[PDB]
Amino acid sequence: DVKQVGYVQQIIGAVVDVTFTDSVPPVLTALTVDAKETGTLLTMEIVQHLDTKTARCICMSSTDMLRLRTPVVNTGSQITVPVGEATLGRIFNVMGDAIDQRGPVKNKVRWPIHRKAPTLAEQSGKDEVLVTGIKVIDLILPYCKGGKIGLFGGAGVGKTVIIMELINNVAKGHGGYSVFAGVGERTREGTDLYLEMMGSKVIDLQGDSKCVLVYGQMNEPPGARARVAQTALTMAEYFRDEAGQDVLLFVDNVFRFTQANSEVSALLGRIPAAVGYQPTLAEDLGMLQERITSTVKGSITSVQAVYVPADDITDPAPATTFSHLDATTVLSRSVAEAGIYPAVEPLECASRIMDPDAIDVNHYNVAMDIVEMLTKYKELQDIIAVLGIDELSEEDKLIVDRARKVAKFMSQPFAVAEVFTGMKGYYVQLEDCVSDFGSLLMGQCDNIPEMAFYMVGGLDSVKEKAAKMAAEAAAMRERARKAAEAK
Amino acid sequence: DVKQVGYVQQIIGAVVDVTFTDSVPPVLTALTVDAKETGTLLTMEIVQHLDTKTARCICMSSTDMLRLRTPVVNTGSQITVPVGEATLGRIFNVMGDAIDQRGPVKNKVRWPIHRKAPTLAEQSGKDEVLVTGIKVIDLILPYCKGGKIGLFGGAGVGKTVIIMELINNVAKGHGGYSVFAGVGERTREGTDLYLEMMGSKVIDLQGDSKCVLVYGQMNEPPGARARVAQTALTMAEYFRDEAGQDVLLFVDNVFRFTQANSEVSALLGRIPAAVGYQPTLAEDLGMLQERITSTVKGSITSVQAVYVPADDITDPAPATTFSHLDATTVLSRSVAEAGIYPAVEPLECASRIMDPDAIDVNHY
Amino acid sequence: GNITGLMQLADYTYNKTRKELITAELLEIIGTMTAMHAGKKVGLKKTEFW
Amino acid sequence: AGGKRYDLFGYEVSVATGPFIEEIKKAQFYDDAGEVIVKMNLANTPPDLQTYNAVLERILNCKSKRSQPVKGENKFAAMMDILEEMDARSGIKPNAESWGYVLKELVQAGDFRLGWVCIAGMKSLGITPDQALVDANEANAAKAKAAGTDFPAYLKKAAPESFDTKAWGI
Amino acid sequence: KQKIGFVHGIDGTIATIAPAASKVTVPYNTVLEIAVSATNIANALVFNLEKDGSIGVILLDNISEVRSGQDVYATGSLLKIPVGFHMLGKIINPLGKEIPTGTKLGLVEEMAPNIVSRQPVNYNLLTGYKVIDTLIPVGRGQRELILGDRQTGKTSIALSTILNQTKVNNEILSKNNVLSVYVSIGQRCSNVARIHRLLTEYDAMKYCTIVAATAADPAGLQYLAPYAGTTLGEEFRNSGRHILLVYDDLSKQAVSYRQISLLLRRPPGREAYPGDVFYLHSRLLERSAMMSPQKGSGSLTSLPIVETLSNDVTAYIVTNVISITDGQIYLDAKLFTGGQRPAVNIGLSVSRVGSSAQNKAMKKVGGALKMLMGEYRKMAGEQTSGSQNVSPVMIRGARCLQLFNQKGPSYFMDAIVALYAVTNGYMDDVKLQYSKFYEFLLLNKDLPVLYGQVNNKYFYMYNKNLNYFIRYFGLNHEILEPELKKYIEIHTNLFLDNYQSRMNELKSDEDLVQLKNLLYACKRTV
Amino acid sequence: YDDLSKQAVSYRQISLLLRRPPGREAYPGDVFYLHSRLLERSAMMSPQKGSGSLTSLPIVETLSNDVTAYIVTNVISITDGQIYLDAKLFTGGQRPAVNIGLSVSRVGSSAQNKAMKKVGGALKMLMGEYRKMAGEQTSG
Ligand SMILES: Nc1ncnc2c1ncn2[C@@H]1O[C@H](COP(=O)(O)OP(=O)(O)OP(=O)(O)O)[C@@H](O)[C@H]1O
Ligand SMILES: Nc1ncnc2c1ncn2[C@@H]1O[C@H](COP(=O)(O)OP(=O)(O)OP(=O)(O)O)[C@@H](O)[C@H]1O
Ligand SMILES: COCCOCCOCCOc1ccc(C(C)(C)CC(C)(C)C)cc1
Ligand SMILES: [Mg+2]
Repeated sequence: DVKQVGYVQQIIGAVVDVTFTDSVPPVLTALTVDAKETGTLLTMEIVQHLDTKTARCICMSSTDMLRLRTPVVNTGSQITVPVGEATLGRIFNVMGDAIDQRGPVKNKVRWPIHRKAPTLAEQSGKDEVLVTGIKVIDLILPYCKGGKIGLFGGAGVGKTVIIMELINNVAKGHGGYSVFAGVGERTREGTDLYLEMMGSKVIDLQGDSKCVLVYGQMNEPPGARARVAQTALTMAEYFRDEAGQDVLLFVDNVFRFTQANSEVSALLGRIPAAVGYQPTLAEDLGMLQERITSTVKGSITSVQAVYVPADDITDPAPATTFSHLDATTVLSRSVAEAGIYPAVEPLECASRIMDPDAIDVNHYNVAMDIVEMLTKYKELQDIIAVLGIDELSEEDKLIVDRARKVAKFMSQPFAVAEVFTGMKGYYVQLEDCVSDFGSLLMGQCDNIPEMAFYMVGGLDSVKEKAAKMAAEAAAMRERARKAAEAK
Repeated sequence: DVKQVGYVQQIIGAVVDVTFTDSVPPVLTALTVDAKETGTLLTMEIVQHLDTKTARCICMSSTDMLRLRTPVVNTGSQITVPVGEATLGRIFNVMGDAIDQRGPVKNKVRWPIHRKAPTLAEQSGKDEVLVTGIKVIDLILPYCKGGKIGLFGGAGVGKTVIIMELINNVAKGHGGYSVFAGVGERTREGTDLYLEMMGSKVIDLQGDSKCVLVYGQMNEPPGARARVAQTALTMAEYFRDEAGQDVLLFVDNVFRFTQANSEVSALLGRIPAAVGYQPTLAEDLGMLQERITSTVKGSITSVQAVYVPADDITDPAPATTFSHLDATTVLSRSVAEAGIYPAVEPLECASRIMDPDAIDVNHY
Repeated sequence: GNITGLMQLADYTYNKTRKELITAELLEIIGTMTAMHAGKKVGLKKTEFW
Repeated sequence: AGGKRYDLFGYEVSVATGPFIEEIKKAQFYDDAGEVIVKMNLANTPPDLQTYNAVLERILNCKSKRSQPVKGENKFAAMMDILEEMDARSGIKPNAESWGYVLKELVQAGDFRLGWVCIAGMKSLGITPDQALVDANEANAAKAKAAGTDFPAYLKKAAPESFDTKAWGI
Repeated sequence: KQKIGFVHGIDGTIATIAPAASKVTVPYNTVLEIAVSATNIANALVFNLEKDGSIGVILLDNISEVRSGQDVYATGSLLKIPVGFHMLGKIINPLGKEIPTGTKLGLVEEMAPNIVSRQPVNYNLLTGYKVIDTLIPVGRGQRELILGDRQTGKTSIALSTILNQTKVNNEILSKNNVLSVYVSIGQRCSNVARIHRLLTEYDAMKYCTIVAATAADPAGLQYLAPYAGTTLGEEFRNSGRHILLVYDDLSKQAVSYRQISLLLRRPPGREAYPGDVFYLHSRLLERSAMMSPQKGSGSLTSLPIVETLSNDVTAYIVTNVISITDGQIYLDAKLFTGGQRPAVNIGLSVSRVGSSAQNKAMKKVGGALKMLMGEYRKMAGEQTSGSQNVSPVMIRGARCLQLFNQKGPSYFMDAIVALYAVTNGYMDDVKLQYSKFYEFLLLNKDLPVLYGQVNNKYFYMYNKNLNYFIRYFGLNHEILEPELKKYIEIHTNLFLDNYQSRMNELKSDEDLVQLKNLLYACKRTV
Repeated sequence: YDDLSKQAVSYRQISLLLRRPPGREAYPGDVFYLHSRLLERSAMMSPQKGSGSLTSLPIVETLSNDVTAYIVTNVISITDGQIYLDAKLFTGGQRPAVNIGLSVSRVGSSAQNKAMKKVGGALKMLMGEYRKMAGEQTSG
């Protein structure tokens, strides 16, 4: 049958208006304009209607060389993207167009990106811990298989490195299809990641692959960043529903999805919120989040990163995003300045699975104490920085000497940051983390110095570091002795 | 040849809108209206066109008793200011009408005010030193010619005796005149400065005077104060180019020039970006400072006082002002209480030219 | 020497939050003024009706 | 050439390189050869070891960097940056012929101290240098010893016992 | 010719066009030409096309000369500028108009390379400073930031980065040359002219060019300049040649974009900026990349500059940029005021990616210095004047920070050995202040050849062509180690016996001043 | 009621899209009438009306332990009591993390039974002294 055709009305940045004479399509319908006029293909989804015979819309690719009276073709459907095993080991754009230059993807069906969330009947919150190998993540804020995870932190705190370390520990040790959505981040990171995966045969092209990559990065206009995570979720939901298989959804990061809608709502004429974000922040974020839910058919263990401008948690976007998460990971910058990486602030962090019913009892009674001690150490930082260590009771400076040990022990080297720290990466098991913190908590190791806990994993490595420190101290004593005798 | 005519169409405070029937005049153009209707002279500077025949313009004098659709004359150009030896030892407002009462002024020409800053070729990348005559300043804070200089000092610290010495030294050492630009200046301090400039023989009314005075006062609207430093800066550029010599351009607290242009921008309907200063802060300031540069033909120095609101340098007006500066001549009431005069604290002060690549090595 | 560092850190946080607050009051006012004018925007509309 | 080379991403490259070696040999200014490599990488034709070795031959036989001269042009650093490009950047490793061109250039340049380093660098990699070159190297070293030109003259000049910003030549 | 319409209104830089009676289409992001006078023609950019044919425009040239009744022509073309090797050695308005002193049209606005065209950086970029190439490596592709408060040493680092490359680019082939571009947003025209005369003094201009947009220039032009310098970089990039790019500075670009967005009553955001200011920098900075062998293996480095305030990285723009860049260099006014120049802070700085490209000669040494300073920053902080110590770490640290105090670019060969001496404890007998004169006495002067000790065979500093052997082999090789150690052992024994004993012997106050003039002169020349 | 801040955020999302004027913190301004219309329906009916009732336990999210925001202040203005949950106490080990000095109830003895009156009348007097002394490190 005929495809409806319309004409442009006005253009403001990525935003466009369209006049469909006979009638208007529904919301979210796609509008293609030929590559003849603009020079390249261009899809434009409708978001709202101004009056009848009219429709305002957002453009995916650039609006350059676009005129006021161009023809606009209606697809008769939403933005459709392919799904299946052909999407494995391939890179895709927001529209499902591939960019890896490998070959034509052998899709069979195409699903839309905009979709209503699952119903309450389908949901199933099952509590199963997720052994990352990371120490603080295991202890304080244990992740939950099938839930959501959040890595909150400013620029230059170590969350993209947390994601690479989680890939190296969990993804390859998963046996389930993964999806990686780059939403307004460095193109360089996506290149390093496609190479790190093409080296480990996870994207083995001539055989079986177990990963998918979507990348609408900062170079793209906000029309793409505002609709990329939807496409990645479509690739994940196909595996969740049809295949009924556990998957992962690594997202880096949703704050640029929020910036995209913020840069859009201004142009659409919507009056903005307090700081300047869109008024539809909670809804636009919820329709993204609530699609990530663990049903009976499958399960989605998402790992989302979030940006915090000016290291400001009162920003409405992260402040809204805390509510949607099962396990928060609040990073800080003052901690990274102290040499610790990962720069976690466990007093701010939280989780849902942290109950005796889900995790074992020792892990819980240990973490509850660990949080408590650091809570006291924070109260004493206001005084020690004023007076000093010597002006405290023996109980207080003990608790300080123990909490400095704990906080230093919370650090560890990752295999990804070997370039930075120059140390081999450790994989701290869950059981040895709790046995170490419980021993450190009951004073089982108090004679050990402070620095032996820095950037290490496992108490055996601590006591070998203490042995090296004592050996070097004695060696400098013999050396100062001989230097004095010869002098 | 004839002169253009327009008619007012709306009045909102000092802001005015003028309709024409032909090609609208340019931007920054002057529009004078006779004194018979309003009762006094009135000038208005065009800023913001609105259609093919409308022109929004800031008023520089009081717009009281201004009727609607009154005749408005186009001078054919922008604001004209006198220049010459007759300028010296005299006081001028923005329009160039003397407020000193000391008879008329026998000027030869009348240059415009918004002269564009020098081209890159007219500049002189060679950074020199101004031999000031003060050993504290010559040594620790070498005032670089063509450069922008900061001065922090309140009362009882000899802030006037410094600039008076600088004028008297530049008058004989480098063979150059000077000029003061009182932007938002307390009207009492204008008298106390002009009477000192008669007591120190800086202005020999019966002889040769060194400095020009330009007083845009607080009692004037901000439409004038935003154009005062451009006036004095034109009086200086004439002595730069034609006479070919060094010049000083002293300035009152630049914070009041920024507050002036900020009120102008707010009146015009423009959103204030930040704490309350205009969005055109760096550009409006730069149009002033970039006219202050050394040249092959001469030089213009700019000493500038600054008021740091609440002692916060992180505020946009100080920090944006600091970005152009080259030296910071701080004054302290402590040393002045120790009998020291000039009351300089050389430690906290600083300069940009402290580099042997520019100056002799042993001085460094 | 430690109290002074804490003091300047507080003077910066105070003087920075004072600026963010002033700017926020401007955003709220201009948002109300821009919303009133945008909704109250009046046009001629010299178009056929019959 | 049954073997096929690939890129880090796994894309295929074309080893059709002969024409570019011909265009390198025709050049008479050794910077045009680097511009041929620039016209080679663009066409998905990364360099073979024959190509870099031809370039070193071209620098050795070429008279200058360009039709006009340039300040401080050295055939040596130009013949050693491309070797660093071979080893570290691209992964290809040079051969005896490669370093042999460098030792030839140091012989023609008259430098001898750098020559002995090229000898020890050759031997440390198992390369057999040609004695016809190292003999002339030692000959130029004996001459420069005889003429006192083993070092520059400005170093043997005695230092100022007194400290002065000017006497030290700063 | 075309005459799409006429200027209805103006608000400073932004303007509004109304259409002609013979209404004709105009595209988006096209350059327009305003018939200011009979011959003078401005240039202006579109930003919105409304329902009634009314058009918004941003003005770029001759804003003071514009009126309402003037005509408006359309090119039907993007915002283009000339570009090529012939453009090198010139200083231009961003719109291609050359400015005086005493064919190939590339697009300003363009999409960045995709993930497949890009590549992890492999080759280094020598800033000439020992602090950077050692601890904070910079590769041809690593878009790295340069923070610091006003008057800190930011504007000089990019210059020194270019001056270091001039000494080399004359020697090496043209393919491995490092061309350069210096975009000056809002900086004074005097500083730009002084920089022009500087770069012409060292003859570095032939492999450079400048894009000028001062504070006197319009704001909409400042918004555009770094896109122009990036276009000039994009051309040499796509042609396989490597290049540098500099922005002085983005913090003054964002103000110019804030002017336009607020003059257009766009809704503001955090700290008065609109909200799309991030996308302003992304379109720019993502064009910096080490292209793939598929596309020529070219390059486009970017060394932005950003002005902090009171050393506060929690500002909006600073973090919007740090969220983009592949690195960070944090300069502090504390150290710049405290004599240390450059004022790098190693804790707050990092090079996320250059370590993959840092030369092995500088890499094995850099790991040692990174360990050393990692220990110094604790051994100096824990005591806080509690109890001094005489230890090799706290000694070598103070001996090394002096070496880091630098004025101009240092050669690679000149850079390594001064650090190699410190890590191996050779430079521990000397005092603090005599470390600089020690260095000048080691690099430009050769005490062994002077004092006749010629036990070494070839390893000497008089040639400077030995760099490209160290660059290939690494000092830790079997053949460069012994000659290096003996050369340094001799130089130390000579310095300690012949010179330093005299320096300790001097007591006349005029002699001490005569000595401090020498030390400050070594501080400058090195 | 779960988070009432979200019931105001939706009201904001609607009014601002409807081209209503914002107010403090981007709200329409009449949100106080929203929460008043909701909460004043909570009441204890007279015996004429069956002596029924309905208690309201609305929950309000807080950011950085402030009670200075607009919504928190408009809600505390209406409600009788408030149960302040301090993260500094939650993270302090004790759960539920109520801070008694900050949390109050404007009903008092008239709510609880005959037995709890005599106890709480002593507990308030106890905590009034313990809060003054518990800041001291136990040395006795
Ligand atoms: N184990 C570690 N050792 C050393 N450094 C580390 C470690 N973990 C993280 N870092 C540091 O984290 C920084 C990288 O930050 P990251 O890439 O996570 O920021 P980002 O998420 O890209 O920021 P944005 O979200 O704004 O893009 C580097 O400075 C790196 O050294
Ligand atoms: N490497 C260096 N060694 C010694 N002094 C230096 C060095 N770099 C800069 N300086 C000094 O810093 C001053 C110039 O500062 P610089 O030009 O870096 O500031 P800037 O970043 O340009 O400031 P703005 O961007 O606001 O103009 C000069 O006095 C110069 O001598
Ligand atoms: C290397 O060349 C450096 C020259 O730099 C010229 C500009 O100098 C900047 C100095 O700026 C300041 C900043 C703060 C201050 C203080 C805090 C002392 C001012 C005060 C007390 C009025 C708030 C004074 C000057
Ligand atoms: Mg990141």
